Amino acid sequence: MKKIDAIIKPFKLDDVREALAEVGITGMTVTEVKGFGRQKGHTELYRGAEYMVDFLPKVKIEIVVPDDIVDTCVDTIIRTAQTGKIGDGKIFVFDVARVIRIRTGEEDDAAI
Amino acid sequence: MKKIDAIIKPFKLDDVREALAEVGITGMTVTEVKGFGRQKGHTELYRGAEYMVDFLPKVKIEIVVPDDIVDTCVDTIIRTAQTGKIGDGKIFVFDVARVIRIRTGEEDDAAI
Amino acid sequence: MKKIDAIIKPFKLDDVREALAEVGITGMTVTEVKGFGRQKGHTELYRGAEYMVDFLPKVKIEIVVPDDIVDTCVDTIIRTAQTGKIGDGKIFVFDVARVIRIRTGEEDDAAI
Repeated sequence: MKKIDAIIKPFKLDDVREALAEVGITGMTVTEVKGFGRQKGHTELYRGAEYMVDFLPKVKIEIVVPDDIVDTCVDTIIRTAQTGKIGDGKIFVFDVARVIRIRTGEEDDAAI
Repeated sequence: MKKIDAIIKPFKLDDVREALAEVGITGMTVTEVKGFGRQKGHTELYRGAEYMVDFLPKVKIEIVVPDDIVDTCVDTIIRTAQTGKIGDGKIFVFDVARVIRIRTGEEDDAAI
Repeated sequence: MKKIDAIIKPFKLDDVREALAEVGITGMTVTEVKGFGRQKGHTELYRGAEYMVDFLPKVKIEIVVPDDIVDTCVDTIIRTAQTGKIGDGKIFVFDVARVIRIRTGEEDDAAI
């Protein structure tokens, strides 16, 4: 299994959530984060500001999934979250060593 | 060392926080997230809704710990956070490559 | 590439954000978390409390970066976020398997 961390623009969330619902995905956790850098009209991180803020609110999605379906998920996320403009974000895939369902105390083969 | 990411039901947090306090754990960070899918009365993710929301607020706990004690922590979390009902969540263990204490600039053996 | 997760004291954020801006870093996501344990005047996690809270609000920064520059980032973070007091936090570096830019559907060599 692999973990996917996609930090997308907050308004794509539904289109993405729905698209993954179609590809057989169940279970998703969304974190609201502060995005820094890579924004329209700007070409500077930090910037100082004083009265202005330097962040663009973002949405981080997290999902662990089998290796086989990894490419469907990334291919689908890129499809539903991409605008072709600055600020689209990235997808990072990490390797999970173990995954246990709390309700049963039962583990999943982290190698599938 | 290994990292444990448990997304539990928000009301189990204390029972878990306390139980890990007993097993020698120090240091924990809690993130409040939006949980999607696997909920009572529902059998659909996304769902559309319109006026209804589709998420159940969750609590994500994060802790890095030695390999030896990994199983005590998961065994303890399952014990304190499990309700035997739908929505209990999962525990994911990841491998940490490096861990540095900011205060000293001192590193820990990430292989213990 | 490697992922850096630094949970610092919330007031160091700017000094850190700026320092990384100088070292060539672009892109950062900040999550506001609840920090548990390791606090001045306290020597107990959980504590029970009743009317008191047991957490200290923290700031989690996340950045994926090339392997070569990993040590500049950790060395810089320790420099800008360290107070030499209790509660400074840690930096954890994880290995990223894949990183895709959503806007182009283009991947980066996760091995650099």
